Amino acid sequence: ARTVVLITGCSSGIGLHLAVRLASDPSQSFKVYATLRDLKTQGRLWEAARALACPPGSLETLQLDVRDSKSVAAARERVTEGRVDVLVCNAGLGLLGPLEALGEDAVASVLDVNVVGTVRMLQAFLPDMKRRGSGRVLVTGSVGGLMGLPFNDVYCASKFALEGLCESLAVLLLPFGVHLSLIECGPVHTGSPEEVLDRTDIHTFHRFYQYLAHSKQVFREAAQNPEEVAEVFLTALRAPKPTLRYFTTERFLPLLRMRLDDPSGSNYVTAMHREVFG
Amino acid sequence: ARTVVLITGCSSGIGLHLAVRLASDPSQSFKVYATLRDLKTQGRLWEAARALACPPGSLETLQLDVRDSKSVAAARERVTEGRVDVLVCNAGLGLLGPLEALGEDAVASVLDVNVVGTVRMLQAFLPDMKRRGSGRVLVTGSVGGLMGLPFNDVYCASKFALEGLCESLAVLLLPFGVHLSLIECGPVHTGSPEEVLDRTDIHTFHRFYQYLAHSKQVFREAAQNPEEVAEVFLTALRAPKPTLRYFTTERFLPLLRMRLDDPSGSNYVTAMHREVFG
Ligand SMILES: C[C@]12CC[C@@H]3c4ccc(O)cc4CC[C@H]3[C@@H]1CCC2=O
Repeated sequence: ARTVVLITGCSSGIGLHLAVRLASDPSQSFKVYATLRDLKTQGRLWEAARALACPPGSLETLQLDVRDSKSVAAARERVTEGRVDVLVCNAGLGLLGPLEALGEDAVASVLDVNVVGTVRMLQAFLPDMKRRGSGRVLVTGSVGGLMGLPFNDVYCASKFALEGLCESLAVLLLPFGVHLSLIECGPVHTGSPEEVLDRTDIHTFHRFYQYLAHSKQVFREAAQNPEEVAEVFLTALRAPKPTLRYFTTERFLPLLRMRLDDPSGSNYVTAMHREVFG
Repeated sequence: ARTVVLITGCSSGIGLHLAVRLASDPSQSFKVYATLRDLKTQGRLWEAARALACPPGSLETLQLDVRDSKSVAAARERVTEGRVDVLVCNAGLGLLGPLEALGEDAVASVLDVNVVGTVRMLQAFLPDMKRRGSGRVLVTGSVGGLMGLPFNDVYCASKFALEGLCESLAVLLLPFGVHLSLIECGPVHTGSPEEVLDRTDIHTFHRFYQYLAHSKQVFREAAQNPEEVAEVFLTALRAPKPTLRYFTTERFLPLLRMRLDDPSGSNYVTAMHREVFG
């Protein structure tokens, strides 16, 4: 009997590639429920399933919208085996811009998806793992959940919020046989300017499109294959005593060293200001 | 007038005490706007103010509910000086419990008050500080924002979120002349047991009560007074170049240094499990 996997946010990126990576695994150990907010976006996932030739029955799609605890319950029930061995909380939104230019609705949505969404999935699925005494939870983490990034203020808030949610749980889950791990990802290959101008000062406006210039270049240098990222999830699954945190790259570990060296936080602020601007 | 300070969450606790501390300064250096979710609760604040003979016009109250961006904008407009020199984001909620046992709404309230509420203040008050080239922001933080605490998953999520919000902002804010600081509080003085078993499991139920007993005894030994913490906001207030973070206590700097040491997190997790579950 196979390892049942359920994964959120499989329409693209990490979730897509991780789902087909598990379904197509030559061992045929994995039964994957790939869940999508909107089933109409499932096309690239089935293209990829065939290109890696996932066996029939190895991959199924469910609608699961992490904003809606009813969508969550209903997908849980569509799990024919009636347990989950591996849960991957991958679903996530980004949000980029000067804080004062972000809509209130966009800010709340990011917290609701990235943070509350993950709470909803843990509330539906964690008890059964606890009762049974086994299960793996993997949560897609970010470099921005480790260190703040200018103009990603709310994104980082949500990603730090996961660090805090997951670390708290993990302390409780240490002796339960349920293993929670975060997978810390750097960049990965998967308002319009007058609204931005109206809602902010001239100097922030300049610094923002400066930041976008710098950001795009880092992304060209720095963005990983998502197959390579997916494989780290695999590494974590295979681990018999998995750590709370895995990292998909070492590129950002120097900065993380320095930031945690200095517990009043001002070293990090200068270095990152410098790295990003000039 | 003076140094204009606006403080949220001033009906009791840190906010009430910082408000009167500042209003009763013998230099009369400070004009304090103490804001309350509900002005009808302003009884205790004014009692304290008179107890310290705060001069007239040293202290004023406004209604400000950090869940309503319109409440926020109305209170901004009421600042007759048309500037704020020190903004104190202090409004905060706790949530204690096994995750699966907390209501969805309670969870979303905490994030909306603690995180989104603070975003709304930053959105409303930072623009004028940037354009003016000056300003301080002080934010009530927590050791629970720097290390995960069991059964406080959502509280911690909310406090880690503030870490990421403020750090991201600070990197941008360095050339603008606007300083952001978190005041890292430790603990601070101010369903039925079958419902818990019912919504949770047997291992969890045991851990929870073990936790309750354990943490009572940290509150007896460790809990600082609101006045002591208020005093650390003053240091930060005054500092010629304030750091990103200030600590109110030494006590948890060991448990914290085990976290920063092992980025994998396995050291911190085992430590805190032992420290808590004994
Ligand atoms: C978990 C804890 C008890 C509860 C404390 C607590 C409680 C409330 C709060 O707002 C912050 C904190 C921070 C420290 C926490 C302690 C660390 C060691 C311990 O046993």
